[PDB]
Amino acid sequence: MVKIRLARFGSKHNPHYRIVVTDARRKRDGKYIEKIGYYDPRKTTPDWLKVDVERARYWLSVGAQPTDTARRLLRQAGVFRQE
Amino acid sequence: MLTDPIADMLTRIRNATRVYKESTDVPASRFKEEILRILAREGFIKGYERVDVDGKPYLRVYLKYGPRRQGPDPRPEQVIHHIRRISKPGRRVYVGVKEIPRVRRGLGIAILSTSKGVLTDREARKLGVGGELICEVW
Amino acid sequence: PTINQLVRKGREKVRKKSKVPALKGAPFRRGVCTVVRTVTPKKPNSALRKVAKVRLTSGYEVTAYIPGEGHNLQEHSVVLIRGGRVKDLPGVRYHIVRGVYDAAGVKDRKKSRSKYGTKKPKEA
Amino acid sequence: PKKVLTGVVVSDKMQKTVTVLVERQFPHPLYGKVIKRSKKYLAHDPEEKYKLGDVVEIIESRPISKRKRFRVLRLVESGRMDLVEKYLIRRQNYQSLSKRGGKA
Amino acid sequence: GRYIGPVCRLCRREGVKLYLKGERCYSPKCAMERRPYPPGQHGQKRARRPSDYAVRLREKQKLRRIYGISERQFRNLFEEASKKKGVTGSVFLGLLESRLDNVVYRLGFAVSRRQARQLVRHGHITVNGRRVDLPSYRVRPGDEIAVAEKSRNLELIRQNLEAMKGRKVGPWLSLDVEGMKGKFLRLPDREDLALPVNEQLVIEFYSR
Amino acid sequence: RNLSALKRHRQSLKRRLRNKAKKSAIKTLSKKAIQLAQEGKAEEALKIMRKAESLIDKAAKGSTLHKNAAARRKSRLMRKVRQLLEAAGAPLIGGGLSA
RNA sequence: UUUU
RNA sequence: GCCUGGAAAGU
RNA sequence: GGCUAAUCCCCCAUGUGGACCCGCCCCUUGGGGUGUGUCCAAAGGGCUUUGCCCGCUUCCGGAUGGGCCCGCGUCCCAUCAGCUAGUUGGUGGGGUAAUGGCCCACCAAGGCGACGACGGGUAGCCGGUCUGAGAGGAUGGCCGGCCACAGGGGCACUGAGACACGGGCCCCACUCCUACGGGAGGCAGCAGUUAGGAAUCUUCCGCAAUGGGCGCAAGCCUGACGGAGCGACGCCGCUUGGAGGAAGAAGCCCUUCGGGGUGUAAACUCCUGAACCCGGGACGAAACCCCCGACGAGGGGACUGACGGUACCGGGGUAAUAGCGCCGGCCAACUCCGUGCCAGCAGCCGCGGUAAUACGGAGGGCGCGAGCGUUACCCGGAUUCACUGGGCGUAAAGGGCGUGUAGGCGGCCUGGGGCGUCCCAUGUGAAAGACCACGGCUCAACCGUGGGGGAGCGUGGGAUACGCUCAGGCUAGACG
Ligand SMILES: [Mg+2]
Ligand SMILES: [Mg+2]
Ligand SMILES: [Mg+2]
Ligand SMILES: [Mg+2]
Ligand SMILES: [Mg+2]
Ligand SMILES: [Mg+2]
Ligand SMILES: [Mg+2]
Ligand SMILES: [Mg+2]
Ligand SMILES: [Mg+2]
Ligand SMILES: [Mg+2]
Ligand SMILES: [Mg+2]
Ligand SMILES: [Mg+2]
Ligand SMILES: [Mg+2]
Ligand SMILES: [Mg+2]
Ligand SMILES: [Mg+2]
Ligand SMILES: [Mg+2]
Ligand SMILES: [Mg+2]
Ligand SMILES: [Mg+2]
Ligand SMILES: [Mg+2]
Ligand SMILES: [Mg+2]
Ligand SMILES: [Mg+2]
Ligand SMILES: [Mg+2]
Ligand SMILES: [Mg+2]
Ligand SMILES: [Mg+2]
Ligand SMILES: [Mg+2]
Ligand SMILES: [Mg+2]
Ligand SMILES: [Mg+2]
Ligand SMILES: [Mg+2]
Ligand SMILES: [Mg+2]
Ligand SMILES: [Mg+2]
Ligand SMILES: [Mg+2]
Ligand SMILES: [Mg+2]
Ligand SMILES: [Mg+2]
Ligand SMILES: [Mg+2]
Ligand SMILES: [Mg+2]
Ligand SMILES: [Mg+2]
Ligand SMILES: [Mg+2]
Ligand SMILES: [Mg+2]
Ligand SMILES: [Mg+2]
Ligand SMILES: [Mg+2]
Ligand SMILES: [Mg+2]
Ligand SMILES: [Mg+2]
Ligand SMILES: [Mg+2]
Ligand SMILES: [Mg+2]
Ligand SMILES: [Mg+2]
Ligand SMILES: [Zn+2]
Repeated sequence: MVKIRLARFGSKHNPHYRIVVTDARRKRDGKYIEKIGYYDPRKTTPDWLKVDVERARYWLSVGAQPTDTARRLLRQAGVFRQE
Repeated sequence: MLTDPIADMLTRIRNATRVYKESTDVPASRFKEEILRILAREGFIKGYERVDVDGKPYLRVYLKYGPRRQGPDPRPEQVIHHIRRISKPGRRVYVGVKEIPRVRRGLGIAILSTSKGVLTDREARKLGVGGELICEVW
Repeated sequence: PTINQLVRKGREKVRKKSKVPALKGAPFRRGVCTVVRTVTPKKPNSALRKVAKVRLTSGYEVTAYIPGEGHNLQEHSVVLIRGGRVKDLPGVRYHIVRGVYDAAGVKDRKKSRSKYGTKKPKEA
Repeated sequence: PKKVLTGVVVSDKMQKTVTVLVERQFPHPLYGKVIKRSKKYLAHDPEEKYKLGDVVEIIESRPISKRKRFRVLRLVESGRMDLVEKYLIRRQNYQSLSKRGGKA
Repeated sequence: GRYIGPVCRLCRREGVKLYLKGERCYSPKCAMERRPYPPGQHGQKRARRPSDYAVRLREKQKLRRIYGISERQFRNLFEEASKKKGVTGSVFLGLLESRLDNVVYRLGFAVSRRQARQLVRHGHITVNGRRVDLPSYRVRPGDEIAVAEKSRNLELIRQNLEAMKGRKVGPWLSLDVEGMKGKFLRLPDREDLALPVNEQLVIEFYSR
Repeated sequence: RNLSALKRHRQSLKRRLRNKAKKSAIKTLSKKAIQLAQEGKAEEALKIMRKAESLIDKAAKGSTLHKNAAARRKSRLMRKVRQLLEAAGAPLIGGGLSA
């Protein structure tokens, strides 16, 4: 079961994730299928959350469940909003 | 047997020029001619023409030099200084346009034979098609 | 050589021979002693230098040289090898580390101190 | 896509198979000179169709046996020993160059 | 701790003037003023023709010995310059000048570089507002370098910044003596400085 | 010690047995199916070839024979049966075969 | 014989 | 110890 | 031995469908469709119980992961030259998810090797990493990919998947219990111990965050991980104070006994004020959940931090670590005394036997600085294995000479093919790293964001000068 989750990339006391599509069984920071965003827990910059959707929507269009945190951020970018 | 004519021709030239000869024959061969053609164009030689000796076809090649210098050794400067063969039999050398060389930071030439024909480097670079290097000359 | 030949045999590389088989290649090797003989210099030198035979931890029995004015090296003391040739005494390729184990560094040494292992003298 | 090679049929003894010598050719990685070099592939010929010394196309294929992963696509040129000969002789050069020496 | 010690002496060892004490190194006492012979016993004795290397080394020191920096820091800056575009030798200087600690001196909020350096590790300075206690900080072009709205009212500062009234300042720089403000305009281009040094040797020195 | 999920082993053997069972059954039949054709008993041979078939697919259902394994078994069997059944005979009850 |  | 520049030998 | 429940096992049914044999059609290795025959399904549980949820069964497909196969590439020795019987191929068979001497019976007598087989040595491979002008050389540690191993060897069961690190069985070596019969074990998981060594850390905190397993969820587990701790082991930032201050204290040193040196250095005056104290005090954490809307979209609310009373903010506030190497030339920095081929130095050339800038000490000087030196190892310099980029008359180096096998090399002209060679397009070349720009931590080291490049390799199309091949022709090479 492929997933859409977050991967650690910052430093000590410094995080930075990648909203990435991988196969559950991989290491967290191991090899993934496709990066599809990044999240900055501390909004250190005027930009802490890009995502893209045409893509997210793709993997969602096929398996790839997302971590709850994944979804959270992943949604904040209206991956689901269809008003 | 004549291992490699081209090498041979460039040599014949390399030689005669040093003794300051006027002409200098060489066994005729289309390609050889094609080479000379450039030399002429690039202004390294007073040109050349087809001839006959013993009854076989040669290429009188009219050499070019500088003017008498002053003081010791009034021998003219060689219009053609350097001039060596690069791709010899058993060690063919091929370059793709992106690899063609800067013969003498500009002042020299390099003769490539290409699928478009024999031609100077910049010429090649122009038509954008490398091939076989034939002889750094300058 | 012709290219063809170069293609056939190529170029022999070069195995660089060591000069300090303290083995394990390690920086230093621990040993113990045997002799504490004196040695005559060669070439145009004359004197008597503090040498030592050593049964190493690497199962070796190499001869190490003792530096500095005077020593305290017993005949059953644990010394420390650090390798260093010695022009005058052919055969002695390793030095001792005056300052560890039973090396008890040189005494009353002001200048080059870290070499000869001696704690800094106080100025009361 | 499925690889394809060309070469002569240096061996025929094996039933339903053929040794196909395939000469490759290229520039030396470091010294330049284009060194020629080769390899022998055992093609699978089901109708003992092809004979000795015929150039053929060799096609990459699902396994027929250990030491046998190719089928004979088709016949390129028919008959022409020499090539075989050069091959047979080299096998001969080997002669006794070990205790006494090869032969000439 | 960059150097720290007999300074108006290095002036002597370099046989020229570097002005390490800011003031005083201006009056009849920078020693170079009568006693230009380097330190030590063998100072007055006749000099021996120097080695190409000798020179190289002396020059690098002179210049690096001015800004009072570590061979370490110094080196990394040059190595950084090497890696960049433009007449490397120059650029080096640029970086060198952008060292805030320098700038605070360039704007004379302090007598010399040393003293300047201290007014920084002590927070008396600022850039765009926020405080900064890193001499090594590299002022970009367009940053404002003032004084602590609190620390402003200091003797040392008033004293110095006051004596800066109607004083001409570097062309790549400018200031407002009024509110202790200031400003970094452009990277002083080679010509702008008058450093008693052939930096084109500092280049040579780092090769061999 | 005691890593409470030894239960898996425990379970393991319990299964091993249920499996071994199903197969042995398939084999003994399969073999049987042959001797009948082999000899010539057509209607009879078919009848068993049939059971065999079933027994197999059956096994295929659980984590036993599973897959094409089931399939092979079948073909390999329906193969020879039809074959040795060739020396006279003719589908007397055309059990599982067709023509 | 040795050594500068 | 003597001599040699100083040694080894010799005394 | 006996009793018993189930989503545990079994039989009969329904057969969308699907499996298998024979025939047929399209395709073309075992792909797709079709007809008769035969064969094969299922599980139930939950509540807001009469419809919703978790779940089961059969088939087609998506996605992710993987097996198998092939071209090319991958160290040293030829003081290793012949190797091979399941060995090479065939037919039938077994076996697997699947091809295959993978394994078997039978038939054939092959298969590989100097382009280096076979044997010996050594070794996880790669992205990369160090070095280098580049070509290269060296290396494969942290991080990421693949491989292999789990005391040594062998084996298989169960499973979608294993021949399975914390599962099983046997043989072995060793440790412990032992009523001597027979048993229990396996840190190359975290930490810790002991040994070996020149040398390598805490029996730490927590699940809060990220990720994972199971569960509807609540939640549980999680030595993965997130943090702290010990080690200047490395990199980066910072302090040991700033301004003044005699034509110049003293002490030590040198002296042409006038003086010269350490030295603006100190003492001392004034300023700032690391440490250290007091107050406040963080992001990282908003989801799962719950309520509103239908458990969707959207909205609302609540809970929850190990690091931490830490970072950071304001206040007060003390002049408060400096050491190590070298000073004959190479190599930047010189004078006195001690000592006399001694004691000793030493990277190389070399210094010391009575004036030593080379030994040891002091003064002074150079270098670098919480570091500095030493040993070891790698690239460099070294065009000193030379492809770029070397040589062989006398320096090391032409084989004692020939004949000729393989191989390398191959004159002039025309045409064909297009292997080499060159050009265009496209695919590939993961991330990290590297390089440029910008951004986040006060700077930096560190990190983030975006960009550009890239050899080689595959596919499609093109060019034909040179090389190759085929075909014709020539006579200047060669031969007669
Ligand atoms: Mg001597
Ligand atoms: Mg010394
Ligand atoms: Mg269980
Ligand atoms: Mg003599
Ligand atoms: Mg002597
Ligand atoms: Mg004497
Ligand atoms: Mg019972
Ligand atoms: Mg069931
Ligand atoms: Mg049924
Ligand atoms: Mg190994
Ligand atoms: Mg080089
Ligand atoms: Mg094992
Ligand atoms: Mg399972
Ligand atoms: Mg199974
Ligand atoms: Mg395994
Ligand atoms: Mg274990
Ligand atoms: Mg452990
Ligand atoms: Mg020990
Ligand atoms: Mg979790
Ligand atoms: Mg950790
Ligand atoms: Mg002062
Ligand atoms: Mg928050
Ligand atoms: Mg929770
Ligand atoms: Mg919501
Ligand atoms: Mg010097
Ligand atoms: Mg003396
Ligand atoms: Mg020295
Ligand atoms: Mg000394
Ligand atoms: Mg530091
Ligand atoms: Mg080299
Ligand atoms: Mg060498
Ligand atoms: Mg060469
Ligand atoms: Mg040479
Ligand atoms: Mg010789
Ligand atoms: Mg000869
Ligand atoms: Mg000879
Ligand atoms: Mg030709
Ligand atoms: Mg040829
Ligand atoms: Mg082509
Ligand atoms: Mg490409
Ligand atoms: Mg990359
Ligand atoms: Mg990047
Ligand atoms: Mg910034
Ligand atoms: Mg054509
Ligand atoms: Mg012809
Ligand atoms: Zn001064």
